[PDB]
Amino acid sequence: CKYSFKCVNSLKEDHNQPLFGVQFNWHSKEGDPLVFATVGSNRVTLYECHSQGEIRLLQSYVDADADENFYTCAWTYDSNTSHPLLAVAGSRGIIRIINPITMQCIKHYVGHGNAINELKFHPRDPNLLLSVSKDHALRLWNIQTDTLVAIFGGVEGHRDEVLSADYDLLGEKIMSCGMDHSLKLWRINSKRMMNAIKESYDYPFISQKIHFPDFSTRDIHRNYVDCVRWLGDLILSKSCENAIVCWKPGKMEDDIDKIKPSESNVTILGRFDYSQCDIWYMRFSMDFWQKMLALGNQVGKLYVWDLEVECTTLTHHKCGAAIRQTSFSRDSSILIAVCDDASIWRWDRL
Amino acid sequence: SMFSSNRQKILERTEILNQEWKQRRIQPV
Ligand SMILES: Cc1ncccc1-c1cnc(NCc2c(F)ccc3c2CCO3)n2cnnc12
Ligand SMILES: [Cl-]
Ligand SMILES: [Cl-]
Ligand SMILES: [Cl-]
Repeated sequence: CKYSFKCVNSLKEDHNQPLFGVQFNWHSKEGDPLVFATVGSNRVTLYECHSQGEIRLLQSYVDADADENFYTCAWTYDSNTSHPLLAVAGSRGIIRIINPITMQCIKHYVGHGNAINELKFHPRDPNLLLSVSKDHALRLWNIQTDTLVAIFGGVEGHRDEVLSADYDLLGEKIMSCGMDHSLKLWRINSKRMMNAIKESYDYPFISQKIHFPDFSTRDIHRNYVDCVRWLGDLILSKSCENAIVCWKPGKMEDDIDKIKPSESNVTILGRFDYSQCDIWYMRFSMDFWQKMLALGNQVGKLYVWDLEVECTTLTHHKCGAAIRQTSFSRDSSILIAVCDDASIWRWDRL
Repeated sequence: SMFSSNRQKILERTEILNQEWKQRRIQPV
Protein backbone atom coordinates (compact mmCIF):
# COMPACT_ATOMS: atom_id res chain seq x y z
CA CYS A 1 0.00 0.00 0.00
CA LYS A 2 1.48 3.39 -1.02
CA TYR A 3 0.07 5.10 2.10
CA SER A 4 2.33 5.32 5.17
CA PHE A 5 1.75 6.97 8.56
CA LYS A 6 3.81 7.74 11.72
CA CYS A 7 2.27 7.69 15.24
CA VAL A 8 3.15 11.13 16.56
CA ASN A 9 1.08 11.35 19.77
CA SER A 10 -1.47 9.78 22.09
CA LEU A 11 -3.42 10.70 25.22
CA LYS A 12 -6.02 9.21 27.55
CA GLU A 13 -9.18 11.06 28.66
CA ASP A 14 -9.45 11.11 32.49
CA HIS A 15 -13.01 9.62 32.60
CA ASN A 16 -11.40 6.20 31.60
CA GLN A 17 -14.61 5.19 29.78
CA PRO A 18 -14.70 3.81 26.20
CA LEU A 19 -14.69 6.39 23.38
CA PHE A 20 -17.27 5.37 20.78
CA GLY A 21 -16.99 8.21 18.28
CA VAL A 22 -14.52 10.57 16.70
CA GLN A 23 -15.11 13.09 13.93
CA PHE A 24 -12.87 15.74 12.34
CA ASN A 25 -14.81 18.92 11.43
CA TRP A 26 -14.60 18.87 7.59
CA HIS A 27 -16.44 22.24 7.41
CA SER A 28 -13.43 24.27 8.67
CA LYS A 29 -11.92 26.46 5.95
CA GLU A 30 -8.32 26.29 4.68
CA GLY A 31 -5.91 28.15 6.95
CA ASP A 32 -7.90 27.30 10.09
CA PRO A 33 -6.66 24.64 12.54
CA LEU A 34 -7.82 21.03 12.22
CA VAL A 35 -10.30 20.17 14.94
CA PHE A 36 -11.89 16.91 16.01
CA ALA A 37 -14.54 15.86 18.55
CA THR A 38 -14.50 12.65 20.64
CA VAL A 39 -17.61 11.14 22.32
CA GLY A 40 -17.86 8.61 25.14
CA SER A 41 -19.50 8.27 28.60
CA ASN A 42 -21.54 11.54 29.18
CA ARG A 43 -18.82 13.67 27.52
CA VAL A 44 -18.03 15.40 24.22
CA THR A 45 -14.48 16.77 23.95
CA LEU A 46 -12.89 18.98 21.26
CA TYR A 47 -9.21 19.02 20.29
CA GLU A 48 -7.06 21.01 17.84
CA CYS A 49 -4.13 19.46 15.93
CA HIS A 50 -0.90 21.42 15.84
CA SER A 51 2.68 20.88 14.59
CA GLN A 52 5.04 18.29 16.13
CA GLY A 53 2.07 16.01 16.85
CA GLU A 54 0.48 18.36 19.41
CA ILE A 55 -3.13 17.43 20.36
CA ARG A 56 -4.45 20.56 22.05
CA LEU A 57 -7.46 20.20 24.39
CA LEU A 58 -9.97 22.97 23.67
CA GLN A 59 -12.91 22.14 26.02
CA SER A 60 -15.44 19.51 27.08
CA TYR A 61 -19.19 19.27 27.39
CA VAL A 62 -20.37 17.14 30.30
CA ASP A 63 -24.05 16.15 30.20
CA ALA A 64 -26.12 16.82 33.36
CA ASP A 65 -27.34 13.19 33.12
CA ALA A 66 -24.48 11.14 34.60
CA ASP A 67 -26.05 7.97 33.06
CA GLU A 68 -26.09 9.31 29.45
CA ASN A 69 -23.68 7.40 27.18
CA PHE A 70 -22.94 9.23 23.91
CA TYR A 71 -22.48 6.92 20.91
CA THR A 72 -22.17 9.31 17.95
CA CYS A 73 -21.52 12.88 16.91
CA ALA A 74 -21.67 14.85 13.65
CA TRP A 75 -20.57 18.34 12.56
CA THR A 76 -22.56 20.92 10.62
CA TYR A 77 -22.71 24.77 10.34
CA ASP A 78 -25.40 27.42 10.91
CA SER A 79 -26.36 28.60 7.39
CA ASN A 80 -27.29 32.07 8.69
CA THR A 81 -24.24 32.86 10.90
CA SER A 82 -21.54 30.56 9.37
CA HIS A 83 -20.74 29.29 12.89
CA PRO A 84 -19.88 25.62 13.41
CA LEU A 85 -22.35 23.30 15.20
CA LEU A 86 -21.97 19.78 16.67
CA ALA A 87 -24.83 17.26 17.11
CA VAL A 88 -24.43 14.45 19.71
CA ALA A 89 -26.66 11.52 20.79
CA GLY A 90 -26.57 8.16 22.57
CA SER A 91 -28.28 5.89 25.05
CA ARG A 92 -30.88 8.46 26.21
CA GLY A 93 -32.25 8.85 22.66
CA ILE A 94 -31.91 12.64 22.91
CA ILE A 95 -30.23 14.71 20.21
CA ARG A 96 -28.22 17.62 21.62
CA ILE A 97 -27.09 20.50 19.42
CA ILE A 98 -23.87 21.92 20.92
CA ASN A 99 -22.28 25.30 20.10
CA PRO A 100 -18.57 24.21 19.87
CA ILE A 101 -17.25 27.70 20.64
CA THR A 102 -18.80 27.64 24.16
CA MET A 103 -19.31 23.79 24.44
CA GLN A 104 -22.86 24.43 25.67
CA CYS A 105 -26.07 22.73 24.56
CA ILE A 106 -28.18 25.24 22.67
CA LYS A 107 -31.18 22.95 21.91
CA HIS A 108 -32.33 19.33 22.04
CA TYR A 109 -34.76 16.95 20.30
CA VAL A 110 -36.76 14.08 21.78
CA GLY A 111 -38.86 11.56 19.83
CA HIS A 112 -36.92 8.33 19.45
CA GLY A 113 -38.26 5.71 21.84
CA ASN A 114 -34.74 4.37 22.47
CA ALA A 115 -30.99 5.00 22.01
CA ILE A 116 -29.57 6.70 18.91
CA ASN A 117 -26.69 4.76 17.26
CA GLU A 118 -25.74 7.25 14.53
CA LEU A 119 -26.17 10.86 13.42
CA LYS A 120 -25.32 12.15 9.91
CA PHE A 121 -25.79 15.58 8.30
CA HIS A 122 -26.87 15.85 4.64
CA PRO A 123 -23.87 16.76 2.41
CA ARG A 124 -25.62 19.69 0.64
CA ASP A 125 -28.15 21.04 3.19
CA PRO A 126 -26.49 21.66 6.59
CA ASN A 127 -29.87 21.74 8.41
CA LEU A 128 -30.89 18.15 7.54
CA LEU A 129 -29.89 15.72 10.28
CA LEU A 130 -30.48 11.99 10.07
CA SER A 131 -30.67 9.90 13.26
CA VAL A 132 -30.86 6.08 13.48
CA SER A 133 -32.22 4.28 16.47
CA LYS A 134 -32.70 1.13 18.52
CA ASP A 135 -36.49 1.85 18.02
CA HIS A 136 -36.13 0.32 14.45
CA ALA A 137 -36.58 3.67 12.69
CA LEU A 138 -34.53 6.45 11.05
CA ARG A 139 -35.63 10.09 11.48
CA LEU A 140 -34.82 13.10 9.29
CA TRP A 141 -34.87 16.46 11.19
CA ASN A 142 -34.67 20.06 9.91
CA ILE A 143 -32.65 21.83 12.64
CA GLN A 144 -33.42 25.32 11.19
CA THR A 145 -37.20 25.02 11.81
CA ASP A 146 -36.97 22.37 14.65
CA THR A 147 -39.13 19.97 12.68
CA LEU A 148 -39.27 16.24 12.22
CA VAL A 149 -39.39 15.92 8.42
CA ALA A 150 -39.81 12.17 8.12
CA ILE A 151 -39.74 8.84 9.94
CA PHE A 152 -38.35 5.92 7.87
CA GLY A 153 -39.87 2.77 9.32
CA GLY A 154 -43.06 0.81 9.85
CA VAL A 155 -44.65 -1.85 7.58
CA GLU A 156 -41.49 -2.59 5.56
CA GLY A 157 -39.00 -0.70 7.74
CA HIS A 158 -36.29 -2.33 9.84
CA ARG A 159 -37.57 -5.09 12.18
CA ASP A 160 -34.83 -4.64 14.79
CA GLU A 161 -32.38 -1.97 16.00
CA VAL A 162 -30.87 0.29 13.31
CA LEU A 163 -27.09 0.54 13.73
CA SER A 164 -25.87 2.69 10.84
CA ALA A 165 -26.85 4.82 7.87
CA ASP A 166 -25.18 6.98 5.25
CA TYR A 167 -26.20 9.51 2.63
CA ASP A 168 -24.69 9.17 -0.89
CA LEU A 169 -22.28 11.89 -2.10
CA LEU A 170 -24.91 14.21 -3.52
CA GLY A 171 -27.52 13.57 -0.79
CA GLU A 172 -30.16 11.93 -3.01
CA LYS A 173 -30.50 8.68 -1.04
CA ILE A 174 -29.73 6.91 2.22
CA MET A 175 -28.68 3.33 2.91
CA SER A 176 -29.42 2.02 6.44
CA CYS A 177 -28.57 -1.27 8.19
CA GLY A 178 -29.04 -3.11 11.46
CA MET A 179 -29.77 -6.07 13.68
CA ASP A 180 -32.34 -7.54 11.25
CA HIS A 181 -29.32 -8.33 8.88
CA SER A 182 -30.89 -6.05 6.23
CA LEU A 183 -29.66 -3.09 4.25
CA LYS A 184 -32.40 -0.74 3.06
CA LEU A 185 -32.37 2.11 0.54
CA TRP A 186 -34.49 5.23 1.13
CA ARG A 187 -34.63 7.77 -1.71
CA ILE A 188 -34.85 11.36 -0.53
CA ASN A 189 -34.85 12.91 -4.07
CA SER A 190 -38.37 11.40 -4.60
CA LYS A 191 -41.03 14.04 -5.41
CA ARG A 192 -42.73 13.13 -2.06
CA MET A 193 -39.53 13.66 -0.01
CA MET A 194 -38.34 16.81 -1.85
CA ASN A 195 -41.80 18.37 -1.20
CA ALA A 196 -41.76 17.28 2.50
CA ILE A 197 -38.32 18.90 2.93
CA LYS A 198 -39.61 22.12 1.29
CA GLU A 199 -42.70 22.10 3.58
CA SER A 200 -40.46 21.76 6.66
CA TYR A 201 -38.83 25.10 5.64
CA ASP A 202 -42.25 26.80 5.19
CA TYR A 203 -43.34 25.78 8.73
CA PRO A 204 -47.79 20.94 14.91
CA PHE A 205 -45.78 20.02 11.78
CA ILE A 206 -46.91 16.70 10.28
CA SER A 207 -44.00 14.35 9.56
CA GLN A 208 -43.99 12.02 6.55
CA LYS A 209 -44.28 8.38 7.66
CA ILE A 210 -42.25 6.46 5.05
CA HIS A 211 -43.27 2.82 5.60
CA PHE A 212 -41.60 1.38 2.46
CA PRO A 213 -37.96 1.50 1.34
CA ASP A 214 -36.81 1.78 -2.31
CA PHE A 215 -34.76 -1.46 -2.03
CA SER A 216 -34.07 -4.03 0.69
CA THR A 217 -31.73 -7.01 0.99
CA ARG A 218 -30.92 -9.63 3.61
CA ASP A 219 -28.45 -11.45 1.22
CA ILE A 220 -25.13 -9.68 1.88
CA HIS A 221 -24.52 -10.61 5.56
CA ARG A 222 -25.93 -13.44 7.68
CA ASN A 223 -25.75 -11.52 10.97
CA TYR A 224 -26.11 -7.93 12.36
CA VAL A 225 -24.80 -5.19 10.05
CA ASP A 226 -23.13 -2.49 12.22
CA CYS A 227 -21.66 -0.10 9.59
CA VAL A 228 -22.63 0.98 6.09
CA ARG A 229 -21.13 3.63 3.76
CA TRP A 230 -21.61 4.50 0.07
CA LEU A 231 -18.59 4.16 -2.24
CA GLY A 232 -19.99 6.09 -5.23
CA ASP A 233 -22.90 3.96 -6.53
CA LEU A 234 -21.46 0.89 -4.66
CA ILE A 235 -21.95 0.08 -0.96
CA LEU A 236 -19.47 -0.99 1.72
CA SER A 237 -20.91 -2.77 4.78
CA LYS A 238 -19.68 -5.00 7.61
CA SER A 239 -20.91 -7.61 10.04
CA CYS A 240 -18.83 -9.92 12.36
CA GLU A 241 -17.02 -12.00 9.70
CA ASN A 242 -13.77 -9.97 9.64
CA ALA A 243 -14.62 -8.46 6.25
CA ILE A 244 -16.09 -5.31 4.76
CA VAL A 245 -18.23 -6.38 1.77
CA CYS A 246 -18.38 -4.22 -1.37
CA TRP A 247 -21.69 -4.73 -3.13
CA LYS A 248 -24.49 -3.18 -5.19
CA PRO A 249 -28.24 -3.64 -5.63
CA GLY A 250 -29.35 -5.59 -8.72
CA LYS A 251 -27.28 -7.42 -11.34
CA MET A 252 -23.71 -6.28 -12.31
CA GLU A 253 -24.94 -3.90 -15.07
CA ASP A 254 -27.94 -2.46 -13.16
CA ASP A 255 -27.94 1.34 -12.65
CA ILE A 256 -28.61 2.43 -9.03
CA ASP A 257 -31.30 4.93 -10.20
CA LYS A 258 -33.20 2.31 -12.27
CA ILE A 259 -33.47 -0.26 -9.38
CA LYS A 260 -37.13 -1.02 -8.61
CA PRO A 261 -38.29 -1.51 -4.96
CA SER A 262 -39.01 -5.20 -5.67
CA GLU A 263 -35.44 -5.89 -7.02
CA SER A 264 -34.41 -9.33 -5.71
CA ASN A 265 -30.76 -9.53 -6.87
CA VAL A 266 -27.55 -8.16 -5.30
CA THR A 267 -24.01 -8.21 -6.74
CA ILE A 268 -21.09 -8.82 -4.40
CA LEU A 269 -17.98 -7.31 -5.97
CA GLY A 270 -15.34 -8.12 -3.35
CA ARG A 271 -14.27 -8.11 0.30
CA PHE A 272 -11.64 -6.16 2.30
CA ASP A 273 -10.32 -8.82 4.73
CA TYR A 274 -8.91 -8.19 8.19
CA SER A 275 -8.62 -9.96 11.58
CA GLN A 276 -9.64 -9.71 15.28
CA CYS A 277 -12.67 -7.49 14.67
CA ASP A 278 -15.66 -9.75 15.24
CA ILE A 279 -17.34 -7.92 18.19
CA TRP A 280 -20.29 -5.58 17.61
CA TYR A 281 -20.00 -1.77 17.38
CA MET A 282 -16.84 -1.18 15.33
CA ARG A 283 -17.00 1.49 12.60
CA PHE A 284 -14.96 1.93 9.40
CA SER A 285 -14.31 5.32 7.78
CA MET A 286 -13.08 6.87 4.55
CA ASP A 287 -11.29 10.11 3.71
CA PHE A 288 -13.12 12.97 1.93
CA TRP A 289 -11.88 11.99 -1.54
CA GLN A 290 -12.74 8.29 -0.87
CA LYS A 291 -9.16 7.22 -1.73
CA MET A 292 -8.51 5.51 1.68
CA LEU A 293 -10.58 3.14 3.86
CA ALA A 294 -9.71 2.73 7.59
CA LEU A 295 -10.88 0.33 10.32
CA GLY A 296 -9.51 -0.44 13.75
CA ASN A 297 -9.68 -3.85 15.42
CA GLN A 298 -10.15 -5.22 19.02
CA VAL A 299 -6.42 -5.41 19.77
CA GLY A 300 -5.52 -1.86 18.65
CA LYS A 301 -4.39 -2.41 15.05
CA LEU A 302 -5.48 0.13 12.45
CA TYR A 303 -5.98 -1.17 8.90
CA VAL A 304 -5.78 1.26 5.95
CA TRP A 305 -6.54 0.28 2.32
CA ASP A 306 -5.94 2.22 -0.91
CA LEU A 307 -9.37 2.38 -2.64
CA GLU A 308 -7.72 3.37 -5.97
CA VAL A 309 -6.42 -0.25 -6.32
CA GLU A 310 -8.98 -2.44 -8.13
CA CYS A 311 -3.22 -2.81 3.08
CA THR A 312 -1.01 -0.83 5.51
CA THR A 313 -1.18 -1.97 9.17
CA LEU A 314 -0.64 0.77 11.75
CA THR A 315 0.48 -0.54 15.11
CA HIS A 316 2.00 0.93 18.28
CA HIS A 317 3.11 -1.43 21.09
CA LYS A 318 1.18 0.62 23.72
CA CYS A 319 -2.07 0.69 21.61
CA GLY A 320 -3.80 -2.53 22.56
CA ALA A 321 -7.43 -1.62 23.27
CA ALA A 322 -10.33 -1.87 20.76
CA ILE A 323 -10.42 1.00 18.25
CA ARG A 324 -14.16 1.90 17.99
CA GLN A 325 -13.86 4.56 15.31
CA THR A 326 -11.29 6.51 13.29
CA SER A 327 -11.44 9.84 11.43
CA PHE A 328 -9.29 11.42 8.74
CA SER A 329 -8.75 15.17 8.53
CA ARG A 330 -10.31 16.74 5.36
CA ASP A 331 -6.86 16.85 3.65
CA SER A 332 -6.07 13.21 4.69
CA SER A 333 -2.88 14.41 6.50
CA ILE A 334 -3.98 13.13 9.95
CA LEU A 335 -5.81 9.98 11.07
CA ILE A 336 -7.16 9.82 14.60
CA ALA A 337 -8.21 6.53 16.33
CA VAL A 338 -10.19 6.36 19.64
CA CYS A 339 -10.30 3.33 21.93
CA ASP A 340 -12.15 1.38 24.66
CA ASP A 341 -9.59 2.49 27.29
CA ALA A 342 -10.34 6.25 26.60
CA SER A 343 -7.14 6.64 24.54
CA ILE A 344 -6.73 8.79 21.41
CA TRP A 345 -3.96 8.07 18.85
CA ARG A 346 -2.70 10.55 16.24
CA TRP A 347 -1.14 9.18 13.03
CA ASP A 348 0.40 11.66 10.51
CA ARG A 349 0.61 10.77 6.80
CA LEU A 350 4.12 10.60 5.31
CA SER B 1 -14.87 -1.24 -16.21
CA MET B 2 -17.04 -1.31 -13.04
CA PHE B 3 -14.15 0.12 -10.97
CA SER B 4 -13.08 2.82 -13.47
CA SER B 5 -16.65 4.09 -13.98
CA ASN B 6 -17.44 4.14 -10.23
CA ARG B 7 -14.12 5.97 -9.50
CA GLN B 8 -15.12 8.59 -12.12
CA LYS B 9 -18.50 9.11 -10.40
CA ILE B 10 -16.71 9.54 -7.06
CA LEU B 11 -14.24 12.01 -8.61
CA GLU B 12 -16.98 14.14 -10.25
CA ARG B 13 -19.21 14.13 -7.14
CA THR B 14 -16.45 14.85 -4.61
CA GLU B 15 -15.30 17.76 -6.88
CA ILE B 16 -18.86 19.20 -6.73
CA LEU B 17 -18.78 19.05 -2.88
CA ASN B 18 -15.23 20.44 -2.75
CA GLN B 19 -16.25 23.45 -4.88
CA GLU B 20 -19.26 24.05 -2.55
CA TRP B 21 -16.86 23.87 0.46
CA LYS B 22 -14.32 26.27 -1.20
CA GLN B 23 -17.09 28.90 -1.53
CA ARG B 24 -17.90 28.77 2.22
CA ARG B 25 -16.11 30.56 5.10
CA ILE B 26 -17.19 28.70 8.26
CA GLN B 27 -15.87 30.31 11.48
CA PRO B 28 -13.21 28.34 13.38
CA VAL B 29 -14.12 26.60 16.64
C1 LIG C 1 -22.69 0.58 25.49
C2 LIG C 1 -21.56 -0.23 24.86
N1 LIG C 1 -20.78 -0.98 25.68
C3 LIG C 1 -19.74 -1.72 25.24
C4 LIG C 1 -19.45 -1.78 23.87
C5 LIG C 1 -20.23 -1.02 22.99
C6 LIG C 1 -21.30 -0.25 23.49
C7 LIG C 1 -22.03 0.52 22.43
C8 LIG C 1 -21.29 1.27 21.61
N2 LIG C 1 -21.94 1.92 20.49
C9 LIG C 1 -23.21 1.82 20.29
N3 LIG C 1 -23.74 2.41 19.23
C10 LIG C 1 -22.94 3.24 18.33
C11 LIG C 1 -22.26 2.36 17.26
C12 LIG C 1 -23.04 1.65 16.32
F1 LIG C 1 -24.38 1.68 16.40
C13 LIG C 1 -22.43 0.88 15.32
C14 LIG C 1 -21.04 0.80 15.23
C15 LIG C 1 -20.27 1.53 16.16
C16 LIG C 1 -20.88 2.26 17.17
C17 LIG C 1 -19.78 2.96 17.96
C18 LIG C 1 -18.49 2.36 17.30
O1 LIG C 1 -18.87 1.51 16.18
N4 LIG C 1 -23.97 1.12 21.13
C19 LIG C 1 -25.24 0.86 21.17
N5 LIG C 1 -25.59 0.12 22.16
N6 LIG C 1 -24.36 -0.14 22.87
C20 LIG C 1 -23.49 0.48 22.17
CL1 LIG D 1 -18.88 14.84 11.08
CL1 LIG E 1 -45.45 5.07 2.83
CL1 LIG F 1 -20.17 -10.86 6.34
